[PDB]
Amino acid sequence: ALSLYEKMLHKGMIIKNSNVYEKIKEIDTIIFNKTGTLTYGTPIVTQFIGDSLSLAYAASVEALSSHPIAKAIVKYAKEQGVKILEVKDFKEISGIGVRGKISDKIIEVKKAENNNDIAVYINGEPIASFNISDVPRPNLKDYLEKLKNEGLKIIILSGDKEDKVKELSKELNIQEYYSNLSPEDKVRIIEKLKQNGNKVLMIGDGVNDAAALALADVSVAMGNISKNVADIILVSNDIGTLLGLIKN
Ligand SMILES: C[C@H](OP(=O)(O)OP(=O)(O)OP(=O)(O)OC[C@H]1O[C@@H](n2cnc3c(N)ncnc32)[C@H](O)[C@@H]1O)c1ccccc1[N+](=O)[O-]
Repeated sequence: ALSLYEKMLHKGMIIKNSNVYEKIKEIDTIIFNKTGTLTYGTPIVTQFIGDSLSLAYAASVEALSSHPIAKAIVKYAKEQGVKILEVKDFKEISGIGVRGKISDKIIEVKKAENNNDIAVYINGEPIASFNISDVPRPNLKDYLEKLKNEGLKIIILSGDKEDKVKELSKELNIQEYYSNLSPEDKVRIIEKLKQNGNKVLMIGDGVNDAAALALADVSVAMGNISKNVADIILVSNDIGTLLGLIKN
């Protein structure tokens, strides 16, 4: 025989406190933080509008960053045959975009307004754009089974726009989702849910959900260290494990 700790570990789960076992039997609500749980959390370019010079200019600035956006753009550009050019006065204004200088021209890359995600400026003039997406995880949910495993209420939280969340949502038979949320919004939703009856299990990663996870009745964090908050760490990185955990 092994400890119950040893048995959970063998299954793909690290139990950060032995008190979680009794706590889960009471759970009535499952909340997914979209990015990194229902998706791989890996951005990919789905469309570029502009010509090959603009593409080279934007790529050559993004190369000096480590942002996941930067890496995707640079990856796409080399696949199109772009050669990376020498940049100066680089600057990555955290939380907005990036910038640099080439052949006397000033190049900025940042968030775009209407129907695109990212925009490229040359000396103040907008001349090209990108659309960027995540990838949904292979399997899917016998989410019915989740809605069978008990009478479980299921909810999706996302920072993305209404039609990207709604698409994924309808894709998977989940009618309750909230789009466009700030980190502080998610905290407000969890507080209201607890304040009127519900016992909440929440799955997230390590980003704009640290505070939300700390507030839930039972927290689950992805393996992708000192995972601080969570009751349970899914080293498996496979959502099927806990899916199995739910039923007990
Ligand atoms: C990262 C991503 O999206 P996210 O999570 O929303 O972005 P975030 O990590 O919160 O970045 P912040 O909130 O610090 O930057 C604010 C805004 O300035 C722009 N921006 C920021 N940095 C840059 C840059 N180096 N170059 C161009 N634009 C930028 C950019 O438009 C950004 O929205 C992502 C990550 C994982 C999976 C899937 C995806 N995905 O989107 O598919």
